[PDB]
Amino acid sequence: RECISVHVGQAGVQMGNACWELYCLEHGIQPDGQMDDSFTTFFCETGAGKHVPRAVFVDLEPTVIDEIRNGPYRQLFHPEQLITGKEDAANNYARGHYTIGKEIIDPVLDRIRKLSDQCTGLQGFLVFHSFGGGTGSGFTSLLMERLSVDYGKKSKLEFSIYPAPQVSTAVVEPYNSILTTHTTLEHSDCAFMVDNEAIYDICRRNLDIERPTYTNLNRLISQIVSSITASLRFDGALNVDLTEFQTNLVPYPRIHFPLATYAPVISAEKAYHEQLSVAEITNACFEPANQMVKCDPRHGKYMACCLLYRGDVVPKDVNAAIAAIKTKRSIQFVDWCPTGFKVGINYQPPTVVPGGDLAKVQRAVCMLSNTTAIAEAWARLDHKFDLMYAKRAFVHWYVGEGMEEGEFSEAREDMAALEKDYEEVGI
Amino acid sequence: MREIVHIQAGQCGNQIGAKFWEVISDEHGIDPTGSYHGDSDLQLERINVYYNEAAGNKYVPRAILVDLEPGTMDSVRSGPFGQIFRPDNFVFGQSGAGNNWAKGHYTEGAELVDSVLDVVRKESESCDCLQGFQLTHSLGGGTGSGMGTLLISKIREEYPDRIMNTFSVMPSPKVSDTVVEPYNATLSVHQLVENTDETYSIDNEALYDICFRTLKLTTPTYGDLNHLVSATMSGVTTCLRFPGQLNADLRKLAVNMVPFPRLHFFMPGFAPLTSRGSQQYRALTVPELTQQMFDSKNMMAACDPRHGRYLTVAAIFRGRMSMKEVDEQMLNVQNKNSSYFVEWIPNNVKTAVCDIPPRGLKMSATFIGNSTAIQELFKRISEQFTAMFRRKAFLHWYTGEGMDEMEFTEAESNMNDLVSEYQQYQ
Amino acid sequence: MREIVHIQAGQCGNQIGAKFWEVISDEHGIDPTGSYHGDSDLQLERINVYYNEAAGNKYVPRAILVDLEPGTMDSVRSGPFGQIFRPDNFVFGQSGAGNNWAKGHYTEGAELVDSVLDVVRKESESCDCLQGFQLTHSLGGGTGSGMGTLLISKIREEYPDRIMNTFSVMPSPKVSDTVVEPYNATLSVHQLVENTDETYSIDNEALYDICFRTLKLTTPTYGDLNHLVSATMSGVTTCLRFPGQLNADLRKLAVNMVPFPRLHFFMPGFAPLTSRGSQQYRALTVPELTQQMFDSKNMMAACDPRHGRYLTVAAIFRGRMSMKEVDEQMLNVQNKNSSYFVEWIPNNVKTAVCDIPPRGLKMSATFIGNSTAIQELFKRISEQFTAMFRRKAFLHWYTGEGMDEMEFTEAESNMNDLVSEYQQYQ
Amino acid sequence: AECNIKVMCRFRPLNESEVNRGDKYIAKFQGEDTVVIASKPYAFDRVFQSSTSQEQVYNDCAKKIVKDVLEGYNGTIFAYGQTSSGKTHTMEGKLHDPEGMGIIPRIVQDIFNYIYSMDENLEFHIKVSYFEIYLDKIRDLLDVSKTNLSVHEDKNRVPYVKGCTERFVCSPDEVMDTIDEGKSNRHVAVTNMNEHSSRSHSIFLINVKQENTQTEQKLSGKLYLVDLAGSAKVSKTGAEGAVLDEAKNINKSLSALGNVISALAEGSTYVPYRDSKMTRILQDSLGGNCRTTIVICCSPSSYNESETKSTLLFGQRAKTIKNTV
Ligand SMILES: Nc1nc2c(ncn2[C@@H]2O[C@H](COP(=O)(O)CP(=O)(O)OP(=O)(O)O)[C@@H](O)[C@H]2O)c(=O)[nH]1
Ligand SMILES: Nc1nc2c(ncn2[C@@H]2O[C@H](COP(=O)(O)CP(=O)(O)OP(=O)(O)O)[C@@H](O)[C@H]2O)c(=O)[nH]1
Ligand SMILES: Nc1nc2c(ncn2[C@@H]2O[C@H](COP(=O)(O)OP(=O)(O)OP(=O)(O)O)[C@@H](O)[C@H]2O)c(=O)[nH]1
Ligand SMILES: Nc1ncnc2c1ncn2[C@@H]1O[C@H](COP(=O)(O)OP(=O)(O)OP(=O)(O)O)[C@@H](O)[C@H]1O
Repeated sequence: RECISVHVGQAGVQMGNACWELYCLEHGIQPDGQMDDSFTTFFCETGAGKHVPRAVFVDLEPTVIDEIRNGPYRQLFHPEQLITGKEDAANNYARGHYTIGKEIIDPVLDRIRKLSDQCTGLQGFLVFHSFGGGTGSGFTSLLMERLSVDYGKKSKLEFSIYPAPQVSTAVVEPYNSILTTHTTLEHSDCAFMVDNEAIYDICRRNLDIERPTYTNLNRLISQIVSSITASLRFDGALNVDLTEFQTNLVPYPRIHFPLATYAPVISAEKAYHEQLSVAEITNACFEPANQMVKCDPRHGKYMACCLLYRGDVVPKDVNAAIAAIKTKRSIQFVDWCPTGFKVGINYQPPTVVPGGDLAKVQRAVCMLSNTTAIAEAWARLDHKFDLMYAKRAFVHWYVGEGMEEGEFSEAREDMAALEKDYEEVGI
Repeated sequence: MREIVHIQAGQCGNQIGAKFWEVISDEHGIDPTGSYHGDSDLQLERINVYYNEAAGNKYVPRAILVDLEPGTMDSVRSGPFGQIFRPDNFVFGQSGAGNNWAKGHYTEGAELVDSVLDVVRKESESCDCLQGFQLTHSLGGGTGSGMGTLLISKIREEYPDRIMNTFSVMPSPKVSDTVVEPYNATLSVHQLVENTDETYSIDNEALYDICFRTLKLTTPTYGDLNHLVSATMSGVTTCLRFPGQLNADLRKLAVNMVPFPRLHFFMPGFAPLTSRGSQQYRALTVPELTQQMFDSKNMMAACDPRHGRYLTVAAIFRGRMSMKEVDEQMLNVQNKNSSYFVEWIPNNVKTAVCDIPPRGLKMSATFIGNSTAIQELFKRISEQFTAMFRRKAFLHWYTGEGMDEMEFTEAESNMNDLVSEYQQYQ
Repeated sequence: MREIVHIQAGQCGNQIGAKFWEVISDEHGIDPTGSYHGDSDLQLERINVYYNEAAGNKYVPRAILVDLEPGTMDSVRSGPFGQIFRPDNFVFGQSGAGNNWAKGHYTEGAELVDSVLDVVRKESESCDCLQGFQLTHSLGGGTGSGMGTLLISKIREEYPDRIMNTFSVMPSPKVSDTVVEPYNATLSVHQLVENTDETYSIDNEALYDICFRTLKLTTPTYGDLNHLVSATMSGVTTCLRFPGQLNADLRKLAVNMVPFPRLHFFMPGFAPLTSRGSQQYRALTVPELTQQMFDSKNMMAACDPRHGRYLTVAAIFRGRMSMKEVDEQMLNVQNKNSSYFVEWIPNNVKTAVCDIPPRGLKMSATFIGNSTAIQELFKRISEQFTAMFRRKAFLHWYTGEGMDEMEFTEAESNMNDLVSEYQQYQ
Repeated sequence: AECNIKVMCRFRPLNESEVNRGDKYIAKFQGEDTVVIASKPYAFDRVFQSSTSQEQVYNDCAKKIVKDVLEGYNGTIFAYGQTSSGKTHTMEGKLHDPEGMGIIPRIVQDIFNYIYSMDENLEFHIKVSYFEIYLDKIRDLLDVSKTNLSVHEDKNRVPYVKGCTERFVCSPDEVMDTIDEGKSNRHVAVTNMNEHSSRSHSIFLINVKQENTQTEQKLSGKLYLVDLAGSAKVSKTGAEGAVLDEAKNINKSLSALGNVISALAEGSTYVPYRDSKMTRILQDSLGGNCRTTIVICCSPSSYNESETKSTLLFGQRAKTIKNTV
């Protein structure tokens, strides 16, 4: 059992630098490249007393790549795997897909082929990017389309950072997100999502960090993506694999948008005063403001829900906790899936980074759940897109790259097809 | 990796260009002789983005100084950082233009433009992969507007795909040190509106207005004015000169700020702008900086933004800071002032930050704004041109070089068009 | 948390405002340079309620000094605590008002009021959550009554929900250092009676009357008068600057003292007031303090309360003390003197105490009283205005600024109305 | 004073690349004025079916335009659509054949045939020009030396070309000769969708100046014949290398005039003609003293259903436009 990953954009490599430092300290891998069947999923055996991750950080702009080469984690990652481009995507879906995308996929696509040939138990793929930019939108759809036609049957665990409702980093991110989702709607099996102001709200209230940064945001994100793959690494009472995320969460092949959340988030001084059990954290993850997306779950209905625990959590009190969620009428489940619960447990507990913002806890939980609540966000993104599309704003840059007005209409109607599917399935 | 070819045209362009290499040399820690004496290793990470490597660990700048008056080069060469430039790049004529756009564009420029194209071709092919062109000129005069705008046309013909960036100072009616400003102004914007992808509209009176209120210099010279505008030149190209948590290249700034091919005339700004007698009484936290960035009186253009609506704005921060306080300041600044922002765009702000601030300051940022208030400058410039053109005043000197009066009318046709273009989106 | 924006208008307002920051700086233990050198940790608990944090552990005050005479700021800036204030807050004109309400309200104030509104907006948005405005002015003169009352009207328009507190000194017939006092007085109370929620009526002759009997200073200056009135400014805002067993915010004082929207003109007082030659012969226990608080001659207003009836009174104590002796003193003080208290209210007294007394004193309190005896001041002020207005004396200077004589009559209509309002409840 | 721009449509038969893939014939016609596509009517002035020959399209569309441009007004005809829609065959065709020849030789032949029918005293001065906008440069095809021309304004602020090779012509056969050598110099590339893919916009001008000797009344009319390229998708064409640069400049132009039609349809204030320099040529056609007639071409295959629907609604936005004639 093994799995490979590729990181795209500033959002990907910043999570890439933050997640692989977490994976190395879990398995006792020192940052100099060296220290049985626990690290074989992500890390390889480089002859004798040396390891290499199964990672390929790709990015067109070279500032992030050489910083990793001149960073602290020099000897861990392969120097050849750290791919760098020549010219930035420049916040454009077309530029990272046709001009700069086509001339760099050929080094990239053949690399993941031979990097998979040395492996034998490749379960699937997981990517890291953000559709708010150019390289995260154009190049990501290109490679994911280029490998889906080759492999197809293997899974694809997308991790995209969508823009917030009112907070935003760019101005043309509806154009970047609406075009790349036209290709991602059919090829991606599942895609977990993260938001900007929502994750700031997590560390503001519970973790009381009044001045956080992206370095702190990626740590708890690393706890999420490391905890979902913690079942295949360490032994568990109920082992789950990456293929469970396709069967239990995707009721229809074109409705493949779960939410993401994590608990318990608690500081050092607050950890010793707050009680740690499954009952209080089971209510915390279902709390609406404790999610990683500004979206009201009370408005919609949960299509499916998955739970994955860590640490010394016995199966008694965890089953009594979810039974209290069923009779709690604050949230409402859809009639099309009454038994929409997938429980998981791993024995290895949540770790802690030296000097990190999160505290050590003897147990944790991460919930991924499909719901019809995210239709209003697509309505919001589609609504604001019509305001700029009516004035033809920021269009001359895309057609200057090689595109036209036609596929903008395809990107509009394809999201319009998604809304009528979300209101139909939500009946 | 993504080299930028610098080209200093005109008298003022050589001054701010000379100050531009001065202020960034302290950031990279380069001696005036050309050797490195810095402290950080990241200064050498992206020293090639502006400089070229040479023997003895010497770094010559990729600057091309062009001017039709040899006395200007003697002052730049005899400056503090005058010896670091390449002697071969100092190409220049002998006879000045005398504040005539026709002389520096048709006759006096045409004899020298064959000499400068072979020089910039050397710096272009010598690099690994060129990104764009960072030019400095003035819309007034003949050598800045005539010859500086000419090579913009030739570089567009040779390199139509690269970015054409211009830091251009422009005249105003309150402060006017030249009689032929509106004729030179209206002829220059005809070329800048069609060829260049991005331009920064800097008004000279606002350089004096900002130094009274915030900086309160009692004896300001032109060198003090060059310092604050050259900081903006360092802010726009900070993301590729040093690493950052959210890098924005010059092309990444273009797509967010240039919603239409003609509407690319920006309005720069910079902060912190505080005197020495009031530095201790100010907090370097970002909310005190954000209110100064979007302030109506902080920018280096005299157009008041409250009389119009912002089309799109960008703020490139510098220094280690918290992103939540940075991002949330962009929320309340636009929603509380929704009248001064267009409703047909959901988010007008573009964010960017770097981990390496300027030397001597821990927190700083640069304000970049494309607003519809800039048409007020095009209004007064157009009325000054139409007031002098309607009786053919000061045109017989231009006809001596073979220039036709229809080109002045064609420049006048472009003036009201771009004025009406900004009025469409307000 | 509940910040208070200070605004020093007029000459006297700058003096008592300068003394106000002086006396509280010793309580918080702030150096004149701006650094902290105190002893208690509670001083930093609520230092942000008046000051703003800055680099180097320096605390700049949130003071906005406004005046139409630049010589006043030179004396305040060159004072003991003059260097701690922000230089940007020192906004001021050049030409004085010359004791004319029309000049400082219509012409001389209107050119500067655009400049001060952008300054107070900076201090208002920079805070976490503003509570109110602590203003100091004088009803005499033109810059205090004209421009000071003007921005009260503008702040009411922008912040109608916040508290508008004013420590206003007012003239009297026995001591009158200005001829145009009743004209400036009657025009100022027209704005204070409608806009402000609370006001402290301080009479200048009572500042001299209290220093003869109790303090017996042989050579009193204006600085000695500023010390006793500034202590009252510290007493009103003690509950939110330090913890206490029964905290009363400025809004909590307003609802108890302002029974009707117009009847909010208070009568301050302070104790202990004892000379150095009689300090050893006095007991600091509360009954000797309580009889001094409600004394007819202790207050800083010349209106004798025995000629009327108290509408409502508040006493904010300071220092560690016993509550039974405090509360029981409020019982016998009102029932023994039931003729001097209204029978249509069962309890006129409001209690409050703090655990942190002033430096150098273990027991202290401030007397705050809304009494119907204040109409005697409005009687004599109205008769002085009607005596000069009935033949249009000293009005032609006001008409030069475009002011109408009907506004003087409208101010006269407000004067007899509030006089009759106090007479209704006596 | 005001005349509506005539909007006509034409569908073609399925070419060799579409019938072997198995595309369905979705083109459904209802009379002459309107066409039904996916149960959606689209009203036009005249819709041409697949069986419409070359001569039938010319007599229906551009027959009266020859009379209008000779009366004293201006004329302009251009074709909008996607690649392989049949724009080149409609206008160019095969020039040397009587039947297979397109519109632009038929326009030439009708002008000279009309002059022979007129009296001898009407003296005609016809001068021809031919250039193309390729890689954002106006390269002349009549002369190979100059590769970029300027666009200057005339007396009434109407933009037009300067420096171009204005060949004074006498006989109609000479006009056929300069058209043949011009098309031979045309940079025609090969792609998967069309071997004869015109990768740029060929503008052909016929500046017909005329004056009567008796009345001494001078008249002129600018007759623009524009044959634009196709707004093709990169995934369908499979473009790579130099052809990508050719796709950029054509897509800027069709998107630029797409803003002009939407600006003129919704009735904007500024009407941004100055987005692309190709749009600067078509100012007098859309907002001048001209009688414009747009003829959109589309394919009946199901594989190009999205781009063809965009072309029809683009035609609907063109119906609400009026000239200042
Ligand atoms: N902020 C600064 N502005 C300057 C400086 N020098 C000139 N100027 C301003 O720019 C205006 C015109 O720019 P120039 O001095 O360069 C005139 P130019 O050299 O281009 O033509 P000629 O000298 O006649 O050959 C000028 O009138 C000033 O208002 C300077 O050093 N700093
Ligand atoms: N208790 C104090 N009273 C003062 C002091 N200075 C002045 N005054 C009294 O206040 C009266 C008027 O107040 P001001 O001195 O401020 C006159 P203002 O500055 O507002 O107008 P102009 O000076 O004409 O511009 C004045 O006649 C005094 O009776 C002082 O320092 N302390
Ligand atoms: N949460 C989080 N988001 C990030 C981080 N870094 C980048 N992003 C996201 O990335 C978005 C910008 O898109 P990018 O793909 O990173 O753009 P870029 O890397 O600057 O490259 P260009 O698009 O060419 O300008 C922002 O809106 C962020 O939300 C990060 O470290 N943490
Ligand atoms: N109406 C029609 N009837 C029959 N055949 C046609 C028709 N239109 C086009 N064709 C065929 O298509 C071939 C080439 O098509 P054409 O070059 O016109 O495509 P196009 O879309 O105009 O290309 P471009 O994108 O360069 O404009 C011709 O050789 C011709 O046989």
